[PDB]
Amino acid sequence: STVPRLHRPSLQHFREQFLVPGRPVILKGVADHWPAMQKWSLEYIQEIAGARTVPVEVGSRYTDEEWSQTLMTVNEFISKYIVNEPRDVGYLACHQLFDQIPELKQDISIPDYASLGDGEEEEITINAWFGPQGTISPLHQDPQQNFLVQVMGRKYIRLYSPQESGALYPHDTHLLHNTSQVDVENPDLEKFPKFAKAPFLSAILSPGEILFIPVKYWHYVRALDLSFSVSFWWS
Ligand SMILES: O=C(O)CNC(=O)C(=O)O
Ligand SMILES: [Mn+2]
Repeated sequence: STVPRLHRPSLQHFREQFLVPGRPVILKGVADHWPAMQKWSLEYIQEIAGARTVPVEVGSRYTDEEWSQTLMTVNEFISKYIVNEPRDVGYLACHQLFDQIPELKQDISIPDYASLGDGEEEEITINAWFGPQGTISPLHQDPQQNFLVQVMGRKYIRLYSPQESGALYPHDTHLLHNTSQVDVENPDLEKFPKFAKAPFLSAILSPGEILFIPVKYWHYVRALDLSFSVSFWWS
């Protein structure tokens, strides 16, 4: 089953049919006019952010043993992990780039739907997710609502309800208890047999689209192209 797509639903419709019951949806016609949609290119990103230091995750998946985190400039990240035939997967993941670079904040907008939350606009966390084709964020859940906005490229996204948590075999450790032990796209069904029958939603999220990921919904994300997404974590 595919995540439903709705064009600019009213605040009330979003609240009653999606936010309150905790059901995912893709919102169209909302972020398609961010300036970012037309302005953000590798060249623009280099011009505005190239000299700044960013954290970069190196390795296929953050659950891997060889996975690590390092620091480099945005120019270095683009050169080593996007443009030149990269040797390893690098991902500028989960970074508050817009607090670091306020000029880029002018190219985005917080969706009006976030004002249905009980939290302060000031406390919404805005993260950049910028990387090559093939980045993977393993199946995990977050403690706030999320609007994940796709700017450049496409992502394949799989969503499992919190009701299905048993079939997802969360890690026992404290660092990883919000992360599944299962590789979604190649699950070990001898070790994790309950995963096979667990229902899910999926989508390909394209530029200009917003995915609403309800609080605690399990999500898995693979970039299909050079990709730039912006998430808003809110309550
Ligand atoms: O985009 C990705 O790779 C992963 N995104 C998230 O987990 C998020 O926005 O919370
Ligand atoms: Mn997440």
